[PDB]
Amino acid sequence: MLTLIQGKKIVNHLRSRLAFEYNGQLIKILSKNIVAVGSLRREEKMLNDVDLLIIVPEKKLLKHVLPNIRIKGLSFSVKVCGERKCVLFIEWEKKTYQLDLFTALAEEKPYAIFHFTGPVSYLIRIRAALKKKNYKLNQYGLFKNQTLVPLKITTEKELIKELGFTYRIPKKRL
Repeated sequence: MLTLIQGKKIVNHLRSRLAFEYNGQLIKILSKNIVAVGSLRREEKMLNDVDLLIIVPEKKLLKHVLPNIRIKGLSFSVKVCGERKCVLFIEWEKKTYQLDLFTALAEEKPYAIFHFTGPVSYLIRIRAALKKKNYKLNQYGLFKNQTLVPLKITTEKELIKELGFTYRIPKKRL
C-alpha cells in the first residue's frame, strides 16, 4: 500500500503535528515519545499499514492521552483495536489508510520497542521459553507465579542481556 518513503514523509510531519486534548486543552506531543513502527523498524520497502509507538513518562498522562489524541484538523476516524490497542483511519491524497498507534509506559519502553521490532513468532517462542522457567513476560512486566516483577532497564540492548537473550532482527526472522 504505502512505500517506506511515504510512511516516512507523513510520520515526519505527523510527529510534529501530533497532539492530544487534555481537560479540554490542547497539548502537543514531542517526537521523543513517538516511534515509527513497521517498515521503518523492520527495514522493509513497502508496508501494508503503518504502526506507531508512543511512550508516556507520567502515570497520568499515560491514560490522559487516551481520551482525545489526534492531529490538527485532519481526515481520520478513531476506533478501538483489541483491548488496549487503538486504530485510526486517516486519509491522504483522497485515499484512506489504517494507522495503528500504541501508547505505553516509559517503564515498558524497552519491552515495547523490542516487542514491536522483532517477530511475533519469536516473541511467543520466548513466552513459552520463559514459562518453562516459571516466568510470564508481559508488556507490563514479568509475572513470577502471579507476582508482578518490574524491570531495571531502559535500553534495547540492556533488555536483551537482562532477559538473557540475544538481539534479533525481523529481516532474518527468529
